[PDB]
Amino acid sequence: DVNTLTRFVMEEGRKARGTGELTQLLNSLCTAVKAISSAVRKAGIAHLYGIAGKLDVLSNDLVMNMLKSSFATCVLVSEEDKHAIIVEPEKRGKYVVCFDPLDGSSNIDCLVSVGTIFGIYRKKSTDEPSEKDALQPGRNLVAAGYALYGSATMLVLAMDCGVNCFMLDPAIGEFILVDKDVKIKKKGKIYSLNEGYAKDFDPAVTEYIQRKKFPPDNSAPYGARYVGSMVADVHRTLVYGGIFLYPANKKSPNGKLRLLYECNPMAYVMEKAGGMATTGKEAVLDVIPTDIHQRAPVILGSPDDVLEFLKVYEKHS
Amino acid sequence: DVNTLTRFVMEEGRKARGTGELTQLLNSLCTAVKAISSAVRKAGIAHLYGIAGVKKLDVLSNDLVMNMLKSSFATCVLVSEEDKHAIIVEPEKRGKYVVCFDPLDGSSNIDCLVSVGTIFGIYRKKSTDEPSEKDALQPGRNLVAAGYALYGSATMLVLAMDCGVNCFMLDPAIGEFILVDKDVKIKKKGKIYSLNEGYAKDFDPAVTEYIQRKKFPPDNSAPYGARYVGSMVADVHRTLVYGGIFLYPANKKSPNGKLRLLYECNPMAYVMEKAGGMATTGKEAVLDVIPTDIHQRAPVILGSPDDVLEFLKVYEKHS
Amino acid sequence: DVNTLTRFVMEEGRKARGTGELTQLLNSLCTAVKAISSAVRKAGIAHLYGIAGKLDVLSNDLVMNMLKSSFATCVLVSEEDKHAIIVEPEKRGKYVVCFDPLDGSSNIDCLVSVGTIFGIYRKKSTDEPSEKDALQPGRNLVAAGYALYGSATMLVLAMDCGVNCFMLDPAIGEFILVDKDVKIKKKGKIYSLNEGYAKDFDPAVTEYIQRKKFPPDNSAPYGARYVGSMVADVHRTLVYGGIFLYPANKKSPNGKLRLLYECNPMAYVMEKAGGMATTGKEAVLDVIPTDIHQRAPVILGSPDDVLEFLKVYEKHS
Amino acid sequence: DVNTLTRFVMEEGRKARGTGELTQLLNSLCTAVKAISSAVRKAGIAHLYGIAGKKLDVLSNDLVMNMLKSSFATCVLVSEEDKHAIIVEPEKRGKYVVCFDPLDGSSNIDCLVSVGTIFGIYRKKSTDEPSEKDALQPGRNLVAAGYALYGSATMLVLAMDCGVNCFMLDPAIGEFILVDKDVKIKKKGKIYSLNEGYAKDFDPAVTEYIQRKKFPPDNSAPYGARYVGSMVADVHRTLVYGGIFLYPANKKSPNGKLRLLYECNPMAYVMEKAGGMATTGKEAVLDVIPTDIHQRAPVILGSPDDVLEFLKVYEKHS
Ligand SMILES: O=C(Nc1ncc(Br)s1)NS(=O)(=O)c1ccc(-c2ccon2)s1
Ligand SMILES: O=C(Nc1ncc(Br)s1)NS(=O)(=O)c1ccc(-c2ccon2)s1
Ligand SMILES: O=C(Nc1ncc(Br)s1)NS(=O)(=O)c1ccc(-c2ccon2)s1
Ligand SMILES: O=C(Nc1ncc(Br)s1)NS(=O)(=O)c1ccc(-c2ccon2)s1
Repeated sequence: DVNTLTRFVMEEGRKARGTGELTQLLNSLCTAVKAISSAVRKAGIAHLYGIAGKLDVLSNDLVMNMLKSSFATCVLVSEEDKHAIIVEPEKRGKYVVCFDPLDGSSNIDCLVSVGTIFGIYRKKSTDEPSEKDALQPGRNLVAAGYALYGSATMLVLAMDCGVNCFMLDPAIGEFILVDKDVKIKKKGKIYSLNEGYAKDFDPAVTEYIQRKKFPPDNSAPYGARYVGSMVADVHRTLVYGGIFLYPANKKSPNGKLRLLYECNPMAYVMEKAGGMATTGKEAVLDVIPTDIHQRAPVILGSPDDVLEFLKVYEKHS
Repeated sequence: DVNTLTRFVMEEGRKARGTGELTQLLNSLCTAVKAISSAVRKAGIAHLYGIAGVKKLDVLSNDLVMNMLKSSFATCVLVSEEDKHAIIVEPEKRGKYVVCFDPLDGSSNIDCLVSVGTIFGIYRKKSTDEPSEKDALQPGRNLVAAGYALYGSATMLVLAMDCGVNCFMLDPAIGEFILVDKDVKIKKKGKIYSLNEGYAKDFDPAVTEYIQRKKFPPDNSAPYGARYVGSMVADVHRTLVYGGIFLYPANKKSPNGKLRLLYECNPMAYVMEKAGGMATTGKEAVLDVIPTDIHQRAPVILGSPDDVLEFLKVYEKHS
Repeated sequence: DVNTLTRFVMEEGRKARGTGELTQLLNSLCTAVKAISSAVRKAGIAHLYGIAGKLDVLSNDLVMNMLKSSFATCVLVSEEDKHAIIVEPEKRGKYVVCFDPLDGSSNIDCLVSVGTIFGIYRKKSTDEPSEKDALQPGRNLVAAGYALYGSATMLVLAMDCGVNCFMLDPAIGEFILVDKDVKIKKKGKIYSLNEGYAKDFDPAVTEYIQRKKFPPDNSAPYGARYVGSMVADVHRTLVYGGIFLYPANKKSPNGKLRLLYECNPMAYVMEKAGGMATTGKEAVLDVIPTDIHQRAPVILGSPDDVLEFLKVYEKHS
Repeated sequence: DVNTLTRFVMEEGRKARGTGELTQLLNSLCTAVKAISSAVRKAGIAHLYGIAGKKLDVLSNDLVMNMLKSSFATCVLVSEEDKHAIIVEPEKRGKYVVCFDPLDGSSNIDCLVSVGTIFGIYRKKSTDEPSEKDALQPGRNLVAAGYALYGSATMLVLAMDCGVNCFMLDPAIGEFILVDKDVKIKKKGKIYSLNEGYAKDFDPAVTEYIQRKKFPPDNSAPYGARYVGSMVADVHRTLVYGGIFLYPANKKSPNGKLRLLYECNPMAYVMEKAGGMATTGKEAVLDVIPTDIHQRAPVILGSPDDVLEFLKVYEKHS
């Protein structure tokens, strides 16, 4: 039987006897995602070029405005905004959302895949909402996932019930459930990182990559793929298995990717799908943040691959 | 003044006072590309999943391109990645052009929603013989027009002709390709290199050395960034827009490369050269290779001219 | 604040503290409506005409399948089906839906406006579900309305809270709330019926229409509009006021339109908008049906107009 | 074999060995129609209602005006929306004159009634500097005419010397697909279409003609009645199903109500190319010689047997 994102979430929500607030939040976010997809695919671009005589900004505005008007949120953290946005009292609900509204858009000029990343926390205190309510470890996530605007648009949603993938059908503007309760391959054959920084790699990363090209057990060398857009590389990792790395380098000693709205949501999806996500020293989801924009190293993907990296890492202490 | 692909092509065609056959071919191709784009973006996928109670995209894309080109009355020989032999257009529909195309390049990994694309190269039939597979065995130098549609974050058609390279964005709201970048030229030198480094164990020594220079520059310059989507159209388009170098080179296990000369390497080589870039096998310009088999493979290193020249110096150093 | 059909319904649902089942039904119906709209606008018709080398049945299948899979329905009555459809046990919910999946489609060759009409009842007995569960007077309606596939696609939804109109934005597949709590004009200036059959008119219809064209006082004659598609004519009546008639005559003593999925839903929309809908003898919503396909006369619209018709009607009684 | 509007027109153009200018005009017009369709169907209306925190008839006029200007195929443009003829600037001037109604019927678009775009295309006949007078040609001089109907689906009906062809807009690919070729209207229909609200003002010929449709003297079946009130919708039904459409003069409209240049003439041309008829009562619509670009005309059009029967009634009343 066919299923849609809205109906699936309503069915899980009624099952759990929740109040509906998370459903209202996720439905609003889905509306924003469909609007981002439409603009990213350049619907209406003829009007900008004069037929009748910004994208990261628009995407941020869509997510902010839909989440605010959902009555489900109180604190909103975005890659685009220096400080947390505090929802005004009349529109406040109980959830905190950290999101990247158009990840990868710095290279959208070459039509690279881009995406929207989000993580949802429940506000724990009766204190007035503030930026500090977003300073939770990824372990506290109630839901996370991403929309990938690739060759097609897909929303990947991870909750306690598992990871589910929904294809946007542009003919009807509906997210169709196409992959249920997805689990990542135990071990893959693709590794994904920017080898342009080889001169800056930690010795553990250098050794691990060497194992991928010259395997010690005489297995076949891994293929390499690096789109340079996190959502595209991570989604490929989920679908085909393998490993994605953005480790520390000379320009980024704490990594480059952002803990709150890049690393934690992807770590949560990976773990809910039976994969792993590590900084090298600990699970991404266990890092306790002190800055809503702080960076974190991330190595994620199939469990055997991440475990193999951790073995190399531990060898170098 | 706003411009669309159709209007751009009709105006160039009236300027050149051609008969309209190439315009008819290109318009038919654009219609196929719009239909491929619609399917790649999964319009109607709800019906496959039972909303009311089927082909793979690469098969459907081949059918779309084949049928629109046959019915254009502009073509006589059609070479597709999908078909072992050239398709000969039936007599009542024959025009003067030969088209080699890859209808959905990169589709092997479309399960992960990677960018995919359509690549095409257009020749004029040279012989007065009955049309045959031999009419497709022309060097890339003979191309009349070539380019690609990239189904990425948006859909773009890049079209190269004698007048240069022009980029048209598909507006899905109205099904028109809007001219957005005119007479584009590639950067003289870039800062990105693009190849599958997972197979480093098999690299030719010149490739190994060149990549080492990009990561560990001898002149204290900044190391290049690396990008490899693994879908030729996505990687080549990034090379065009940002500059830099793309490599799918020969090695000991693959002395002729992996990519296909007629409908992958030649069209991209032609786009690159019309944009002021370069495209080499290592031994010669891709566009100068004279094919003997419509599916033969060719190595390709292409992109910003300084980057390709630097690669060629390393290649020559290793003989 | 922007509002969508889904958000509007969930909000009314949490206000009313319902279980969510009616929201699940309405979300499912909206998905079917978007899919009908897409097919009605001929998305994909190029494939039927050979680019790569029924509509009423499809519309019925979309509504049937989306409602069955909603888990909110137990008995489904459609203009397209001779008998009531009984939902299989594992998918049964508490609601009964009567619908016309593509009203007006008999003339769709000329691209006339078409529409989907629906009325939703609560199943009243604990008996095994059967056709009798749909034999409720329109007074028992929980929700009713229609989708108009006209120059744009609009969903008009009537419930206890009133009548609200939602415009389908095809770029994102969301029904946008554009007219809230709408009320019909007290008196209009348009009459709508097929005057070609004047020779069969009941004498009261003949006189009433004659008064619209040749007013006895010095008022302006009414304009005439008759699309011949019920959803188009009723929606114009709602928007501009006036009167719509498909009355009884000697050859058709029960009228021609169908009570369960044409007359009752429109009568309910009209009454919730402050309009009226009569058979001539009684309110449409008070007719107790004995046949799921039974016909009913209907005269509906602005109350002053319907009351004036009833004055002429009794005069010939 | 599948066929599209662009491909059909290029093929007819190469057959006739024209210069391509009319094709350039028609392709530009079709681009405008697709953009009007997108806006009429309310794509993007969520942004207008604040999802991120022109009137349709004005936008439609701007789309057609701008695409026709930039086509280099036109010199004088007459629109329902513009008091005076628009003169194309010298560097963009081509040889054709276009009269159009960019969004016919939009006064009631509040009720989502079908709306449409109507157009008629002339060759500029005079060598004078382009002016409003270049649009004052009788409909007989039309080179091409037709309409887009934004109804349950979007359809473009194009009439030329080769006949009338109907193209369905496939929104999935933004392409007009040829679905009805060389269309001909039924010799006689069973539907009449007019606003009977003006019955008190009808001239005796119309009153009698309508009486014949309801109470046939030969005891045949009465005609059904349909009146959307949007000309493109009513005329297209007449083309597809046959029958007759009337908008005669009345007291509010003593010279008729519909506009000669960009409503009556294009529809009259489509009807005649489809084997139908279009009369003012006194003469063929296409034979009226206009003096004012916004002048009105009575019109009775449709199946030839139906219009001929009307004209017989008209003659009887002198
Ligand atoms: O939505 C509701 N209740 C409702 N009542 C009526 C309607 Br209709 S939906 N509750 S909820 O908290 O928002 C929620 C949504 C999803 C949840 C989930 C997913 C996996 O595990 N739990 S929990
Ligand atoms: O299209 C025509 N003639 C026409 N007549 C009327 C119309 Br309308 S189009 N000829 S052509 O050969 O097909 C051609 C198309 C594009 C060309 C080109 C691009 C760059 O440099 N030359 S040449
Ligand atoms: O939807 C719910 N409950 C929910 N809880 C959480 C979420 Br999220 S939805 N209940 S309901 O019965 O389906 C219903 C829907 C609309 C209703 C209505 C409209 C006007 O007057 N009443 S009543
Ligand atoms: O388009 C051309 N020539 C071309 N050459 C190459 C290309 Br490609 S198009 N000429 S034309 O005048 O514009 C014209 C268009 C349609 C016409 C017609 C329809 C019915 O009867 N005549 S005549």
